[PDB]
Amino acid sequence: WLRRIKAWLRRIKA
Repeated sequence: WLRRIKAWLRRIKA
C-alpha cells in the first residue's frame, strides 16, 4: 500500500 517501491517505479519523488 503506497509502498516506497511502488513510488520507486512511478519515480514520483520516492
